[PDB]
Amino acid sequence: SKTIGVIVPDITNPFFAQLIRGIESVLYKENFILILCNADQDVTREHEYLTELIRRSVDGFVIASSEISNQTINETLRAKKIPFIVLDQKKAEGFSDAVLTDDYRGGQLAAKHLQEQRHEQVIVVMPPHAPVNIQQRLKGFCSVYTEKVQLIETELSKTGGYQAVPEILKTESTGIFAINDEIAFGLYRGLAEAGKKIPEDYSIIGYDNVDMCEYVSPPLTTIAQPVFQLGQTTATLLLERIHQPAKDWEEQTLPVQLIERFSTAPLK
Amino acid sequence: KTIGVIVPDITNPFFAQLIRGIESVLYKENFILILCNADQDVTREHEYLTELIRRSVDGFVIASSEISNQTINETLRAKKIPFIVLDQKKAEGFSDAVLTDDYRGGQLAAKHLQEQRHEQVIVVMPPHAPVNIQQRLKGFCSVYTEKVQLIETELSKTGGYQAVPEILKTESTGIFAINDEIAFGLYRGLAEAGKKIPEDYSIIGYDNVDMCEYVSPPLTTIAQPVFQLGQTTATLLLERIHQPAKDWEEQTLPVQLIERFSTAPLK
Ligand SMILES: OC[C@H]1O[C@H](O)[C@H](O)[C@@H]1O
Ligand SMILES: OC[C@H]1O[C@H](O)[C@H](O)[C@@H]1O
Repeated sequence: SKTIGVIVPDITNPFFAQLIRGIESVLYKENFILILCNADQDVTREHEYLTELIRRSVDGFVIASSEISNQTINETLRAKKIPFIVLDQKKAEGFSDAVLTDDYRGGQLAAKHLQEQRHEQVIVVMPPHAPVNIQQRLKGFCSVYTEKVQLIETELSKTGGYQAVPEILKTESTGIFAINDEIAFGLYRGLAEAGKKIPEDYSIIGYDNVDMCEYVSPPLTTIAQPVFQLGQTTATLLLERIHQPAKDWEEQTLPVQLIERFSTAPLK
Repeated sequence: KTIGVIVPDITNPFFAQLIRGIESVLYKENFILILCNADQDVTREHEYLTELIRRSVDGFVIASSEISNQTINETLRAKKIPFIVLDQKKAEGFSDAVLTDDYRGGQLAAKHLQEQRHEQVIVVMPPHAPVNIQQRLKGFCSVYTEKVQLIETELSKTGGYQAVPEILKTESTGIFAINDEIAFGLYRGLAEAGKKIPEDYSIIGYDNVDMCEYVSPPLTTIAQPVFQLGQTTATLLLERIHQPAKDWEEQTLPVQLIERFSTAPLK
């Protein structure tokens, strides 16, 4: 059949849309078709569609969502010898292929940047019970930042960043690390409604470098993930297992970098 | 149970939300959704689209003009695989189709700029546009019957950005961006040139994607009911599946103006 199942958290976040293009770009060349499963549109309580999809007889699965459990994977895919690869919000056990990006180092770079701009009181805005990759950004951030950090939990979404703004306005913080660019966009909107300026009132740094970063005002300083390349590499490694099932388990980490734009400024 | 869905590209939030609408129906009925981003088949012969359209599925959703009627007739009709067309794929009589009112949308954008007192306006849009998009221009020009300039550019954020130098050379005051992505491009470019919205240019977009609420100023635009377009499309297809003799059904959905803060009366 030459079918690959792709399970992502959503397709509305430009991050996961570009992941899919990355994958599609590799699959097209080999006449594989992409079965799309974004978990957000499975509205059942116990992910009935996901559990039924993971049991289809496809040639391989890309798993980027933590909603597929290690137990499920063992009883369906390892038991049936259906190759798969994990990334992003799906944590690797270590007996599979996986492609990570360097979340820990990204958090370090974000911290280093706010320190270079002399911010001493900062907020990190992130979801509760965060996926491990996301948690690593906070961990990397706190590995090098030794001044006052406050955590605000909010939904991993534009509405989430928006709904965090009232709490931020009650604090003494001057710099904000938004754990993804969508949160940062939410911040922008909420801060604008409050008549607060960026970066004059708040310095903000995002994460991902989605295309919209250059179209918001001011352009958003962020940590770039190589998402197109993550999608290409992920598909490439999966098709390699499909063609030689017994190859060794491979786990690569792709690098990240700071993209400085106009959304931070030195504390004056 | 499989449905092939052919869209121009999923990186446009419009198409992401369409797919979400489709999925709200398909997932509950346990269908598999095969995605094809038509944009990414850059082969001379569109060999991937041919490969895909020849697959044995239960049905196709076709929102791309890159699948010709000939290809459909010879492949889908001849094999009795049901399908439905929408958006950039023009409907004929002998197929199901869900439209949105592109002509009226264009008229609504024009009426808004007219109410906002703009006399010299520009429309920013792609060359050889899909028919549904072309209709927006037709609608808009039904109202602005003179003093409309057309700037042709790619249907994307970078396209809108690229168009700003040409805009700056005109005396226009109001701009209709044929989609929100082009409008976001205009924002970036006009910021770079030191121009303000709406103080120097009033801008109206098209689609009402999520991001309209998060740009500065929030973008006035023509909303397409895109989730519901997704739902209705998937419903009509499954209806044809369980009743293949069904008369063809061709249902145009409504649009409307969402007024935010990217236009102002010309002073
Ligand atoms: O922006 C979406 C986030 O959730 C995912 O885990 C990605 O890494 C990305 O940062
Ligand atoms: O926004 C992408 C555009 O191309 C498509 O034709 C849609 O209708 C939308 O307006």
